[PDB]
Amino acid sequence: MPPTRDELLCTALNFVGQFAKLDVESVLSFMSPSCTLRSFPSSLGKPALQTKEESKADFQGLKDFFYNFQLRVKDGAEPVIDEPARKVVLHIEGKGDSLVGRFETEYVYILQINEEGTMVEDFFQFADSATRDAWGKKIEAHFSARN
Amino acid sequence: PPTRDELLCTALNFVGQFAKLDVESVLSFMSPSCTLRSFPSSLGKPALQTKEESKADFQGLKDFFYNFQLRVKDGAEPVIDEPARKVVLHIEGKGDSLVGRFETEYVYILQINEEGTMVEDFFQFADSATRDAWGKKIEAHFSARN
Repeated sequence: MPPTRDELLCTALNFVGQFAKLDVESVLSFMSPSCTLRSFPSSLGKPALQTKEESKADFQGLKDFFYNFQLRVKDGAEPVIDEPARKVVLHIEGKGDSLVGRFETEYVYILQINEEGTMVEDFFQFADSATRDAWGKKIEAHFSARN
Repeated sequence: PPTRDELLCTALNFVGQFAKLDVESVLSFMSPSCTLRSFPSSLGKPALQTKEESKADFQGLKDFFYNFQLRVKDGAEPVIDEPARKVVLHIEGKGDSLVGRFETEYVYILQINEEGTMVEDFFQFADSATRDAWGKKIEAHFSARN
């Protein structure tokens, strides 16, 4: 039996809740081995697509640079669920206290769940590049100063 | 209720109106109650605005672009919540503008009315990367200005 609307939302929001653990592996453990990570908007030289293996560095950085961090569905933003496709669309806010101060960003996640309803097999994110890139610059200036 | 493909056709036709750069063709496929929700917050736009307030930004679009095209980005399957009458699309926008060649992209989430004919909620999440005076991203620092 295919996942129900409720089962799809459960797996998607369990995936989203793993980011706050800042432990690298809890997020990765909700991605199937063949999971495609897609990261938008497109930018020159940046790959749109990543393997699960390639994305582990990203979760390593979350751990290393944040005292705390949480992803949450924006209040009032009802999930959009394509039950046939096993897809959950979420308007997400990420907020945390980092090495270089407060970080508050947002995203659209589109999560495709596997047939079993247990893992994310396609992880689309559309990032708020203004805040992401600004924080990235602060991280670079911080490490450049530590030397 | 509106069908999957029925919601899809209405959504894609709404996206198709933007190239007209005439302000009114887009508004005419929105409902009088239709709201426009613009994200991310970093771009400084209201999280909520009226159809009337939005006519200003469509007039901006007309004045900014000589030509403009909105398309579903290649290979981006639409995401359709049939009971909610919502269509999620990954959109690319390209055109010749006052400051030159300009390209951007969005996620649209379009809620269609019960008749399956017009847009009742227009959610967009735009590319917020900083651009230089000619609309180019930092990675394009050395490319020709087109």
